[PDB]
Amino acid sequence: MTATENADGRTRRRLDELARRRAELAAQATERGAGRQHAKGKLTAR
Amino acid sequence: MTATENADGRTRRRLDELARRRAELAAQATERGAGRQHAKGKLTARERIDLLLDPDSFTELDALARHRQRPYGDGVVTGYGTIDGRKVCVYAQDFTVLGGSLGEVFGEKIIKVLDLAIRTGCPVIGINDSGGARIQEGVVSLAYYAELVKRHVAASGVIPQISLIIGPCAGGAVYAPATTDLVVMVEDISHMFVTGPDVLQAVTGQTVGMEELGGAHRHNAVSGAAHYMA
Amino acid sequence: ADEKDAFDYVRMVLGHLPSNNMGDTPVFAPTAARELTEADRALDTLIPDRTAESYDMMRVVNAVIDDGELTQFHQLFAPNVICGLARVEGHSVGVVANQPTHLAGALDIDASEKAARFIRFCDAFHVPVLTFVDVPGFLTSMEQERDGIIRRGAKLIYAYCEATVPMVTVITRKAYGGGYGVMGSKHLGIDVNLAWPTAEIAVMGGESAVREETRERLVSEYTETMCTPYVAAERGYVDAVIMPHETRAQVATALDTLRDKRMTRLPRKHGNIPL
Amino acid sequence: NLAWPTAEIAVMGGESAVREETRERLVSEYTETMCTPYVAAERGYVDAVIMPHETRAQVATALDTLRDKRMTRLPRKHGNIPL
Amino acid sequence: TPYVAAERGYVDAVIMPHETRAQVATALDTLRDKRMTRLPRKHGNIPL
Repeated sequence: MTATENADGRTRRRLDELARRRAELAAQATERGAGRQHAKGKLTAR
Repeated sequence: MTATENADGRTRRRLDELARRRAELAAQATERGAGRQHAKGKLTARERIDLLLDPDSFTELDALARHRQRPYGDGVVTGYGTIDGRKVCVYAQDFTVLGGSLGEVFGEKIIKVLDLAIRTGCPVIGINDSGGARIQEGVVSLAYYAELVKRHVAASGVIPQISLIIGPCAGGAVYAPATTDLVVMVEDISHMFVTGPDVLQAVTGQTVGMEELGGAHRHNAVSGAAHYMA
Repeated sequence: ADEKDAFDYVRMVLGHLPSNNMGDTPVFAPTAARELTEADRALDTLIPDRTAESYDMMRVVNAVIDDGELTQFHQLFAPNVICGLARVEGHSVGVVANQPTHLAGALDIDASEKAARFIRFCDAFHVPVLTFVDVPGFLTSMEQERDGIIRRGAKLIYAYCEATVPMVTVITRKAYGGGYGVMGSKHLGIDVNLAWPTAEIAVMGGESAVREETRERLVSEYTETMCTPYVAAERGYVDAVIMPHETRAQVATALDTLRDKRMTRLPRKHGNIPL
Repeated sequence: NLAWPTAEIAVMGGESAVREETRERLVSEYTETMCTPYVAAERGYVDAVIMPHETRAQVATALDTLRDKRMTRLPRKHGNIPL
Repeated sequence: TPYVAAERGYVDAVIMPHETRAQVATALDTLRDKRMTRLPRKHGNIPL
């Protein structure tokens, strides 16, 4: 045989972690800070 | 009466506190780090600057700079002075403070003096002697090694740039002296290499001493990376 | 292979270049829409799960450039790095890329001199430089120091620091030690620095950071957690962490944004690059 | 950029940082400790902290070192300073 | 010999060896204000 196989999903888990961090950013649009901004009659930065 | 009187010695105590901090810096010349440096046959960074520059001509920059154990100066002595009455800038790595390892404040101090030499049009002299990267700052250390080379390239053919190696200089850090105009090494006490002997042995199984791999004679006679063997 | 091929190559090279250092480089119609295709999506599974496994860096390069066509310079010389002319959205670019399938993609004397001169040539003729990074560090051998890696390897970092053309760098995987800084890092003046989630940015890799007994788990745990793009991203050293399939659109967008970049070096007769 | 030891560098002074009852001690303790030159010096925002009597020599030395400073603004017909 | 080169002006003069110092000093003084500029470019592409 040549080297070994891993069966890892290591690379997929790295892409999933970027997706997770991006979802944290995106959820902020409906969290409490954005609500207080809208309550003042203001749009958010984004 | 008009306002009040204090009898404070507030202002005097402020001057005394600067004196206290200056005495901390000055006592380091006879502390244990300087002793180990001298025990290796090496001058300290401040002794080197004093010897190179005209007597009493050195003005220090950023002497109290400090990262946010944190010692003053962050491992490099920087400033300006004269050589034969002509203006120059200098930086000298301090092997006795955190091994002279490159961190964020260390890097910013050298950037300041390189920028000063470039915009006032005078030569810059660097004195290298350091244990490598400040591993604790991680990629920040890599960032500042590269920022320094960027300045040396900006200055190439603009101001004369001289590098002395008077201790270890290893890793990608060697490309900063490599991009200056003149690299001076001192026999037996200086060494330079991209890849050190331990990695070399781990990879190739061959044993080479530091002097054989990257000593002053080796670079002055074989690799061409040094221009004078002092 | 024959004289006809030699002349075809010359015509192809000149077709990507301006006529002189003041003239416009020819611009062609774009060959692909920016909507994702299967060739973009392939990049998401390109990086191996196993540390030691290589991939062909041409599979990344060809996915990004128009028609998948790289006109290489020095193809047979120092194949641990790739250099060549291509186009993105009809505009010329010069590509520099570490090649994991030769010498583990490590930088050595020959690859440094190959990439250095290619970058300087591109910069002289106003061709942007696009860099793909997967670099373990420098090649280890007794001969590299003896044969001049300090003064000769320095040419590559000089070339990037000198360049004033638009520059875009994409880290696909390894960026360890001095390799990170030398390979088109933001610290040399590169304009846009992108990292895949698979980027491994660190002073040293897991194999070096160690010290049922034999085991890859502690190094694998070190590579994850400690060799990621996110410290660099927190510090702004990379401008964005991107999904691999976003590479083509993000490169094209950056090159368009940077098109009119104006930067001049401090005046001099010439420089004093290490020789 | 030089600072005397008496330099008081801070976002706000002691009078603003508060909030036998009447007393200057807490503000005076704030001005010392918190309104000093040393944070700026640690960050390189000042190049040196000097004794006041050093001012003349340090100014003269800096002006000589800087004499040949060459810096040019980005090219423009002129600026648009607020009027 | 030097004389074919001298006939073609490839050398400006054939000198006695003892004349070297004075002839070098004279030439450097004559050339002191030489002004020559390269064709404009961002930089060259020296072989590496």
